[PDB]
Amino acid sequence: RKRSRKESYSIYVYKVLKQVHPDTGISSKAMGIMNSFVNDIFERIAGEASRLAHYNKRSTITSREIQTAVRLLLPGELAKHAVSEGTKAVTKYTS
Amino acid sequence: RSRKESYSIYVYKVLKQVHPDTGISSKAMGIMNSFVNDIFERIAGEASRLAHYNKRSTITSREIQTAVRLLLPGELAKHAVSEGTKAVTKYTS
Amino acid sequence: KPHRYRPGTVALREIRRYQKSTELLIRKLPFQRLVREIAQDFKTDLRFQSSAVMALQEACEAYLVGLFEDTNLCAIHAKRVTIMPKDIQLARRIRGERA
Amino acid sequence: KPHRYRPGTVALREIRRYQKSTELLIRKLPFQRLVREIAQDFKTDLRFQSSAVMALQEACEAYLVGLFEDTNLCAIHAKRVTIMPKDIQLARRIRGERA
Amino acid sequence: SAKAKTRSSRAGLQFPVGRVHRLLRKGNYSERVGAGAPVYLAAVLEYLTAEILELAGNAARDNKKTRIIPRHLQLAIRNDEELNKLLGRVTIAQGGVLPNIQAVLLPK
Amino acid sequence: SAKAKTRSSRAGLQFPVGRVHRLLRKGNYSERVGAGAPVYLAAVLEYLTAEILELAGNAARDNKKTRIIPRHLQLAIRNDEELNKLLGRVTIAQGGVLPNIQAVLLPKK
Amino acid sequence: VLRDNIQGITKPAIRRLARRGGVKRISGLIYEETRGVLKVFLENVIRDAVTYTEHAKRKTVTAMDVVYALKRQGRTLYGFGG
Amino acid sequence: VLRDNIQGITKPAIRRLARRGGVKRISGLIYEETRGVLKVFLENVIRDAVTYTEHAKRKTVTAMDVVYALKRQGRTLYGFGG
DNA sequence: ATCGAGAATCCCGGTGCCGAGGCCGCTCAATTGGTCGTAGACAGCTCTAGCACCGCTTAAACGCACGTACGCGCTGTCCCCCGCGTTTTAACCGCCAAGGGGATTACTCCCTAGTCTCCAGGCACGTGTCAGATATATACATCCGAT
DNA sequence: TCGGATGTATATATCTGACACGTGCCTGGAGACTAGGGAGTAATCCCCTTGGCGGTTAAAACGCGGGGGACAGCGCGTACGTGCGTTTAAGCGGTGCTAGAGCTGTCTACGACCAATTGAGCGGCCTCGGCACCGGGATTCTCGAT
Repeated sequence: RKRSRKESYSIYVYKVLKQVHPDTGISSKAMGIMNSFVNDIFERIAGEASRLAHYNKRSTITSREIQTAVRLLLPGELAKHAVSEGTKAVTKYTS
Repeated sequence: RSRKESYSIYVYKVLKQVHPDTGISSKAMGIMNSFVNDIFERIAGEASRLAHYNKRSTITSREIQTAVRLLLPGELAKHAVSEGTKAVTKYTS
Repeated sequence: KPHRYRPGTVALREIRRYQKSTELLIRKLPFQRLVREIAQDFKTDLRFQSSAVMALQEACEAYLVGLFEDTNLCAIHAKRVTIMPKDIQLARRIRGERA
Repeated sequence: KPHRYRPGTVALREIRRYQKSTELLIRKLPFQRLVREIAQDFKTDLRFQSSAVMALQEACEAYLVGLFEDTNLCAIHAKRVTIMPKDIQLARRIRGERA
Repeated sequence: SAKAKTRSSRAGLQFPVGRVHRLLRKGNYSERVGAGAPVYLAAVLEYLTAEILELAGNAARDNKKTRIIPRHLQLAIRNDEELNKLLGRVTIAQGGVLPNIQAVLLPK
Repeated sequence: SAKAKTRSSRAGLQFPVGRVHRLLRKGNYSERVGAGAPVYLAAVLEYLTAEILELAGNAARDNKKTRIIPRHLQLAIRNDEELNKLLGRVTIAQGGVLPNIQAVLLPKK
Repeated sequence: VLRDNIQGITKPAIRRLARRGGVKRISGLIYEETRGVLKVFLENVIRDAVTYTEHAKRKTVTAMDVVYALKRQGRTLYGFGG
Repeated sequence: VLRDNIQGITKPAIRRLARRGGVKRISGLIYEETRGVLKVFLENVIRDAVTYTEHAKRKTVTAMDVVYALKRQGRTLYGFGG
C-alpha cells in the first residue's frame, strides 16, 4: 500500500532560484538547508505575532501584527525591504 | 472599573505554611508573581511543543511531566515530578 | 603630618560597601534625560511612565555590573589589577556582542 | 642533511588546509561508540538512526571549533601564542557555561 | 477523592486549579486540555514557590528581620546551585549582588 | 487587483499563500487569522529566500561551479553583515568555517 | 534633553558601578569606552519599547513595553509587572 | 559498548579541530581538558534526545529528537530536518 | 640585502559515474460560493497621572597637588612542543543475513467541549498598629608609621 | 612588635507609614448533562538497524633532536589613588494644567464553517551532463648558504 506524502518548500525555492540566477542549479543538501531556513523564519515571525496579539487582547492576527513582528525580528535594511515587499504584495492582492 | 488577578493570596498561604512567623513586603510579592507567571509560561509552551511534535491535540498530564523533566535541573525535577504525581493520584481518588 | 591611607585600602572598603547595598548608583535626572533624548530620536513627542524609566535604569545597571565582573576576570587573566578598554572589548567579543 | 621546516610553518599550512575544507575531523566509529556508551548509561537497549549520530557529530564539532576560536582569543590577550587550560576555563566562564 | 468541593482542596493544594485550567484553555497552547494537567501544573508551581520562599525566609531570619525583601530573594536564589541554574538569565529588581572579592586583589 | 485564480498568483508571488494560511490557522497561534496575513508572510519569506539564494549563487560562481552546495550558503551568510546577525546562533551542516588567521601568528621579518 | 546628556553619566558613577563589580583599579580611558557601551545597550531596548508603543497606538511608553523589550533580548526582569 | 571510549577522541583529532579554529601552538595538557568539555556537552544533548524518545514511546533515537534537543539549548542546526 | 635546491600547491586535459532535472499518473487539499454571528472600529465621556515651574538645602561632582605602586620593556635560562621517520593498529568499505520495531489501517468507547444555572471565593476599599528607618552615644576592630 | 586615629559594629529611644485584616459584592468557577471525535488497542507489513567477515591502507602511536617560546627577575617612569577646598545641580516639597489612558455603548463588515469540485503538488522513472578523480607539468613559497 501507499506511503504517506510529506510537504516541503522545494519547488518554490527552485522557482525563486531560477528567477534570480537563471542558469544555476542547487544540490540536495542545500535544499534541505533552505527548507530548514524557511521553516525557522516562519515559526519565529508567527510566534512573535501571536505574542504581540496576546499582549493587546486581540483574537485575530492581521497584516499589522505580521508587519510589527517583522520590524522586531529582522535587522535594519532587511526590515525596511521586507516591510516594503509585504506591503506591496498585500496592496496588489487587495486591489 | 476593572479588577486584576494575581497570585498574592496563594503565595501568602504557602509562606504562612512554611514559615509561620515571617511576613512579606510588597515588592517581594511582585517578584514572586513574576516568577510564577514566568514558570507557568515556560512549562506550558514546552508542553505545547511536545504535543505538536507528536501530532496530538491534547495536553495531558504526561506532557506536563515531560516538560518538567526537560526544563528543571536534576533534583528539582525529581521532587517536582513526585509532587505532581502525588497531587494527581490524590485528585482522582 | 595628617593621616593617609595607602593606595588600595579605600578601594577595597568601597568594594565591600557597594557590594553590601542595593541602591541605584546612577543619578535619576541625568539618566531620565538621556533616555528621553534617545527615544526622541526614535519618535517625536513621546511620554514615559515613571515605572518605565525606573525599569530601564535597573536593567542598565545590572548589565553594566555584569560586564564589569567579566572585565575584571579578563584583567586578572592578563596578570594585571587595572582594567583597560581591551578587557571590555575581549569580554564583549567572547560574550557575543561584537561577534 | 635532509630538508626541515622551522617550527610554525607546517602549523600555518595546516590552519589554511583545514579552514579551507568542510569534512568531518573526528573518526566515525570511535564517536559512535562514545555516543552509544553515554546513551546506554541513560537508558538500556536503545537504537540510533544513522542520521542521529551524524547530527550529534556535526553539533559536537561545531561547538568545539567555536570554543577553540574563543580560547585562541584569550591566549592572545595574555600575550602568548600557546593555548592552555586556563584559556578554555576563562572562555567557558565568560561565555556562560561555568557561571 | 470523592468529595465534591473546590478542586484545589480535592487535590490537596493551595494554588488554584480552576484558574490554571482557564489559563491553559484560553492561552492558545493546544486545542484540548486534559483534566489532570491543571492539577499537575498547580502542584509543580506550588512546590517551586515553597522552595524559594523557604530559602528566602532563612535568609531573612539570618539578618534579624521579620519580613522578606527583594534582597533576601536574590540571596536565596544566587546561593542555591539549582535555583541559580533555573534563573540564571533573570534580573531581580532592587536585589544587588553577592559579596565577592577576587583573591588576587586582597593585600598580601 | 481582482482575480479568480490561485491567491499566490493574484498577490504576485511564487510561494503558496493557501498553504501558509493553513499553517497559520492550524498551528495554535491565535483564534482567528485575517485575510491579509498569509499574503504578507509569503512575501516576506520570498524576499528573504531570494536574498540568500542570490548571495549563494554569487559565491558558487566565484568558484567556477554550476551548482550550490552548503559551503556556498555558509560563505554567503557569514560574509553578509545582516544575514550573519539574523542567523548568528545557527549551524549549517557541512558548511565549514570562514578563513581567518590572527595577525599575531603570521611570520615576521 | 536634546543634546549631549551622556556626559551626565559621570565618572564617579562609573567608579561606583565598577566597585559593585569587584574592580580595584580603573584605567583613565575606561570611562569614555563605558559610555559608548551603555548607549548601544539603551538604543537597542528603547527601539523595541517604542515599537510596542506604536502597535498599541499609544503615545506613552508603559513599563510593560520595557519588560517585553527586555524579555525578547534574553534579559528577563522581575518586579515591574508581567 | 560500555567502558572507556572517550580516549577514542585521539590527540590528532583534537589538533585538527584546533587547527580549524586557527590555533598555531597547543599545550600538552589541552587534550585531557578537551575530552572533558566534550563529554559534558554530549551528555546534555543525549539526555534531552532520549527524553523525547521516551515520550513518543519509541525505542529508536530519531534525528528529529536530536534536532529538537539542540534547538532547545540555543544551537539550532540546519540540514537534518525541522 | 640576495640566489639555487627542494617540497608543496595550482593548472590542464581526459575518463567515468550517479544524482539533479524533468515527465507522468493520481489523490487530496485549496478554491468557490453562500450564510451567520461577533470581534473590533468608532464616538463620547471621565479623571489619572505626566509634565512644567519655583525655591531651598546640601550632597555630590569637580579641580588640583603629591607621591607611590604598578605597567611595561628588556634580558637570560631551560624545557617542552614541533617536525620527521618507522612501525603498528584498526578504521573503512563492500557484502550477507536476520529480525525488531516503526508506520499504517480499522474499530470502538470514553473523555473533553459546550450550555445553562447557581453561589461563594477573591478583589477593591477602608483602617489600625507595630516593624523598621533613623538619630545619638559608645565600644571595638583595623590600619599604619614608628621601632 | 605597637599606640594613635579612623572607621564600623552595637545598644536604645521614637515615630511613621506600610502591612495585615475585615467587609460587600459580583463575576468566575462548580454541578449536571449531552454529543461526537480523538486516542487507545489490535493486527500486519516491510524498512532499516544491528551483527559478522575479510582485506587494504590511511592514520595513529612512538621515539628523537633541537629551536623557540614561557616565565622569572630587574629597573624605570608615568598614571592612578587619596585627600582637600570649591562649585554645581540633584533632590524634595508643593501648585497647577491638561493630554491621553481607560471604559461603555452601537453596529457593521470580516472571518469561521460547510459542501462540491478540480487542478496543483507529490511519489516513482530515468537519463545524461556536472563534478570527482587520475596523472603530468608549471610555478611558488621556504630555507640554508653567502
